[PDB]
Amino acid sequence: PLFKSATTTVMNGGAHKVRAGGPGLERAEAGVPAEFSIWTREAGAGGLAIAVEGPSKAEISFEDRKDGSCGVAYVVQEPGDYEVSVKFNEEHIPDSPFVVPVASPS
Repeated sequence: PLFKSATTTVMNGGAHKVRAGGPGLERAEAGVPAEFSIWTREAGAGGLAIAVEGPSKAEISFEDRKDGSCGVAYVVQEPGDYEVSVKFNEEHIPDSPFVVPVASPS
């Protein structure tokens, strides 16, 4: 039940200063890597933990960025609502449990 795919990646003012957004957190396509970005400007780095909870398996891929920005892309194997629970340095951030409506690309 839930926690279909999760990832804890260390990042090399607090979690309340960290908010997540991007296409990947507003909509997702079944069988497509939905990429979202986490606002880690005023944070101080630490550890980015992400758990994708949904009806089916999700493919979480983590890619780094030269500026030191965060970019996470996850697929979904089947359409539905997906609640991505994030944690920055063990903190669930303000409003992490983002439910992303995954729909069929077709």
